[PDB]
Amino acid sequence: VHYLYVRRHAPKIPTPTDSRSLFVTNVPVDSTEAHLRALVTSLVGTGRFEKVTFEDESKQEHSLEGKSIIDAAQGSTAVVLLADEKSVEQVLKAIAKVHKTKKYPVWGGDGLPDSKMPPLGPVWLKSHNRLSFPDPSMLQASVDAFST
Amino acid sequence: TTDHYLLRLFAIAFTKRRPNQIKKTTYAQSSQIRAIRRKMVEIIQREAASCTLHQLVSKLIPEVIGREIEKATQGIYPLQNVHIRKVKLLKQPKFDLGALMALH
Amino acid sequence: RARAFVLETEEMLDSVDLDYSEAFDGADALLHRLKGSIETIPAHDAQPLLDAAAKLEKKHKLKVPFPSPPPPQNSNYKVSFATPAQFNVVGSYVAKTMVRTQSAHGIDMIVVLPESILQEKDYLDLRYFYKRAYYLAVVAAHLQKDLKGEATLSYEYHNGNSLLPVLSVKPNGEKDEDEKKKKKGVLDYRIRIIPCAPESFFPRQKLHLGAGLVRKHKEGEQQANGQPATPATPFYNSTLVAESSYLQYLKLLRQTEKKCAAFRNACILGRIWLQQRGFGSDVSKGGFGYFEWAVLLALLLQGGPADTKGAAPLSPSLSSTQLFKALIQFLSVTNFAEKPCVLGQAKPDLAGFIENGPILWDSARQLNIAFKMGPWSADLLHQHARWTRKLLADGAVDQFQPTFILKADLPTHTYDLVARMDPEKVSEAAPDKVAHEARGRHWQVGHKVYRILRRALSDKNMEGGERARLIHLKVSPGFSSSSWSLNEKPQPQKAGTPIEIGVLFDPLNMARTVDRGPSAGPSAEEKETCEKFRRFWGEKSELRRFGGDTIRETLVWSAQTPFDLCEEIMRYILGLHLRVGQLQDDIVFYGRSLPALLSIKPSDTALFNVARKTFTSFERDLRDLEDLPLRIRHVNPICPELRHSSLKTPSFGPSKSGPRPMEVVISFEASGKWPESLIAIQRTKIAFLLMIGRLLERFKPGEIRTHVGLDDARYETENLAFLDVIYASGACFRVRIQADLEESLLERQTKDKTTEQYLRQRASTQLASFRRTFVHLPLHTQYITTATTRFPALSPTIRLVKHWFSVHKLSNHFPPELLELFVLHTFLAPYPWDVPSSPTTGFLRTLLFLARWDWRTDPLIIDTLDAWRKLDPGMQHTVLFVATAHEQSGTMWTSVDGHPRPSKVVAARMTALAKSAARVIREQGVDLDVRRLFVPSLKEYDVLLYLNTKVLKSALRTYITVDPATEMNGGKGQEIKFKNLAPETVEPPLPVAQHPVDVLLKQLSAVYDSAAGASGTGPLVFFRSDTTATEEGDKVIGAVWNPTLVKRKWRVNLPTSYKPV
Repeated sequence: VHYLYVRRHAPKIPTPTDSRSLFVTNVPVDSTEAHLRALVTSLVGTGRFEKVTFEDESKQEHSLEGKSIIDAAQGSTAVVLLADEKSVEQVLKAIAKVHKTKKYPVWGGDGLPDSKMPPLGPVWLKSHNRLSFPDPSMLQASVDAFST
Repeated sequence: TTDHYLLRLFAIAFTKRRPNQIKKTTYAQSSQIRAIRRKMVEIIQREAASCTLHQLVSKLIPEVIGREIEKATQGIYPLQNVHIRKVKLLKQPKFDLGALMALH
Repeated sequence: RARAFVLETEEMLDSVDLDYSEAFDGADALLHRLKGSIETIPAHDAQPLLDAAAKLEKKHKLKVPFPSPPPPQNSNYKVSFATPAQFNVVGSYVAKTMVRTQSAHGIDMIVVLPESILQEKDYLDLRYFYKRAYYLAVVAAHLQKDLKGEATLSYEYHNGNSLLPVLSVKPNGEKDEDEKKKKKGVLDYRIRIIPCAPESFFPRQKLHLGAGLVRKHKEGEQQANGQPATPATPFYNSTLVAESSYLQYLKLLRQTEKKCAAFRNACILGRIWLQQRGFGSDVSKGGFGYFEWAVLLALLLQGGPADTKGAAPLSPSLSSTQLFKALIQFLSVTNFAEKPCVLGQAKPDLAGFIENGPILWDSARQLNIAFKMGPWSADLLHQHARWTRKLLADGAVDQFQPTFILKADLPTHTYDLVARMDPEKVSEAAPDKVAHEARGRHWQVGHKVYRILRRALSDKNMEGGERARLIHLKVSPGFSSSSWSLNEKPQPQKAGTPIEIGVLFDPLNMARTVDRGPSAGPSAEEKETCEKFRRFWGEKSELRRFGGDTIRETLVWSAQTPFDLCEEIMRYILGLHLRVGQLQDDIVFYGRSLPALLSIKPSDTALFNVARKTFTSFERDLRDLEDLPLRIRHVNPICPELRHSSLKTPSFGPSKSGPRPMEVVISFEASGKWPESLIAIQRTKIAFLLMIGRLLERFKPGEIRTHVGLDDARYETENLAFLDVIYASGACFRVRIQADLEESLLERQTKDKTTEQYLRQRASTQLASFRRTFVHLPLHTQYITTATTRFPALSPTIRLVKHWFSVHKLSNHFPPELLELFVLHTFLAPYPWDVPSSPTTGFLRTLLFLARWDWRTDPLIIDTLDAWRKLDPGMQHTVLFVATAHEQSGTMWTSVDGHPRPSKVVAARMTALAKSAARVIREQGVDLDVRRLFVPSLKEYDVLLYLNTKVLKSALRTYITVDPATEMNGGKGQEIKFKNLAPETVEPPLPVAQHPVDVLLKQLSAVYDSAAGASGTGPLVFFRSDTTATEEGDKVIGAVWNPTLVKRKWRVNLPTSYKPV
């Protein structure tokens, strides 16, 4: 069973772009926005979800550090961005309910089973095609737009 | 050079005659001449002590060195043309047939 | 150097010194009592051979007739036993130059016989020697009679010499002050009783080398203008004369030890030298022992130069270091190791240098010291003295702990020869006749095989250049016993004579396919028809014309993978001229990853033609001639395919392979239009690379395919994009652009963001990562190519150690520059071994140096610190500290890759497996059980995941171009081809070809480690898991949790998969 550590980010929001947020440590493997919207939809009585920010993943298997931890030009923790104060308070109530369900009177088996996305051979070698031959169309367009 | 080849480079440079001038003699003062030769020695040494002999002759074929000498000396006195008139390899210390067949 | 050598020799003698209580009274008290006993031994009358037999048949004591024993039809004299005339001491006891030896030493007791007993003809026909045998028979018989059976006695030879039988006393127990003295093990472990001759009894002019002193044949032995018809017997003459002049040489040594102050410690250093060389005064190791070193010291003190000048660094007032280093130099060059075999000779006082005749001479005694000095051990001493002169001439590194080890006589190609010499008329192709029986002292077959291996392994160029496929040779009679019991007359043996062949090779001549001959004229020459050629070779000799416009009767060898032309010549020449006696050396190390080409396995051709020649034409010249906005300046491939260090040599085609994407750095000329931000810098780099690709894809070389792709090994920079280009020979290359402002831009990045306080080490890390992969690998490949040309076995040795790290799952955490710098240490600083001409030799020296390399106090600085060591006393960050004049801080290849290093990681696994492989090659030997040394153990791993991937049969090996897994038929031939492997889509199915374990393990190994760390087969540098997808391996992910995880408090900078308590 994978365990999620969920706190509110509200006591530390000075910046406008990060309001109505959940600060979540020990996020599951390959955790994306589709699995998080499936999470808040599997939650009963929960509204809508926008985007996972700060997803520069740092757990599933070995490393020195992440990928873009530093900004070279100039702690695997998720930042969950809700839609409204109603949506964030209802997902808070629902995840408090899920936290309390470890001693639920039916049994502790009512939790959601974390279904991972298995990294396939073709998508692994699509990352290889990203290593070797990206699309020259997008490469030329990006380099011209950054060179102009 | 890098391959322990000791070599002498003799470069020759003729003074530019500037367009829109009336004075017939384009003489440079001896201080300008010594400064220009100093810059020439600097440029040749800086672009001949960084590379190997194959890179040196790949530089010697299209005459990059005289071009860079003109480009860096035209500020002290313009030069009509800068050639490398002699290149003498004095001592070869090695017999590396590996590098020789690598060339060939 | 001088004061350091003096103080460390002082500490060595303080360690190896002796105790005066062990001397007096153990040795002196039992010397006094054995002296009294040999004085009370009573005399015996004149007896013939029949009376000697009738005396010694009923006794448990028996005589010792050396081959051959005298028959009563030849023995005309009669033998007796008088009182012992003289009792004296020879060896190093009375000189007191002995030191603490752990194994054994024996002080030589000398019983000089009287003079009236022998007749003036006794020097001929073995007469005096059999008289000496009967004398020692009576001496030791009455010795046991008076010793009543309390001590241990045994028969031995003096230094293995077959014609001098001696007695050896060994104490059986020990007490405080009694006659039992076991506990002292140097001067009291054994006492050697030896019968000897008086001074100047027999004619020393007859005891010259040039005469044969046994008379076997008499017809045809005359009318030959002097005496060349009688075969001269240098060994037996030298035995008679050395027995007769042992005492005068004790006097000579005594006077030289009196004259020179540091003479004793000079012999001390030389005895340490010979014991570490393995050399000694024994006849089975060249005879260069303690007495030979001391007499060389004596003659070199009393002269040695050509004009009889007293040699300059050997005045008798000098020190031990000067005397030892001067004997090193004079044994290294002048007339003392191999010149006294080929070119030069020595003479006694006043000593001089004379350039003719092989002798180490003493004219006052008519004696050759070098009678046990064969040419093989002689040239062995020559290379050891020359190399050690080079060392003791060097003035940089401390060099006392390097004392030589005998790889030249015990290499990996130590050939076991099991041959039986019975009966000799059928079981040997060479006849053992009475002339050779006189001449050679039972090392006759050893001498014959020495000469046959030399003349089988000798080459000869047309221009007078004498090179051979060997440099040094050694024939060892394995399991030779020097001691036999009292009850048997010779040394009995029934297991035969196993011969160990040990060779130090010429590396540039070890693989030359032609075996050259002489120039064949209109008539065949004496050398053409001699025992070096046509008659010695038989069917193998054939006329071959070379490109040098000269015909020659040569021989041609065929290039094969798992063995050598040395193996072929050795098996053929031994099975031909000695006998059918079997040869075996089956050490399997050439059976590594075998490429796919024509005439497998290729020489240095798949490294030149496949990468280097294809990159010259067409890549280098096209990208040099092509026109740009900014002209090209510099193109440097950094690759192991340049510097001869890829695990698999590159063949045509294999985009599937690890080392095939070939990294090339490219520098432009100086310009300022490049911007001041990393993103604008690297995208303008991609723009220049884009116009490069545009010209290459427009030009007539448009069949060459090109593409641009990102990079991930340099962290936190999402804009490194290189030009991966595929030539029509399938030759794939990575093209990157380097300017001058990137090192300073990363300097800026290391300088800024000081307020956060926790980014400086990763900023230094990315800075020195750029430093390793943009200029230091260019200089690295330049220097390592220039060294790999002069060092030929460095290429298979780096192949071997990379394959060992690949089967032990280590070369992902360890970069290849360290591997090549380790083999570069063991080839370019090879002390105290030789430069390995053999790949298995280089590999075993790598494994031994890593089993002994205590990484705490000793860093590895090679010839191609006190701050990092005080900053890390526990070495959690770096295990190996390898420096060069190339890179001086020792940090460009360990700290920047940043290996996790407690006592339970990959690096500790490296050193522990090194100790394990060394221990098992010690206690099991060299056999087919090296599959232990090349199969991982997979012990001490927490979680092990067994990975096999979605591939068909024969994959990936036939497309990495390697051929294990015989399910692919025809691996010996060119059944596989790659012009169909050049794909139609650079999109899938071209990236389909890659194997999941590599980049699964890579992105794996780029997300966690703050919890755990694994080893596997994937990101092993320049390595795909092909040969480890066989019986030689698996795919594994073996992960161990970090020692900083047992339990911890909750905190946001945790990262780990954790559960609450």
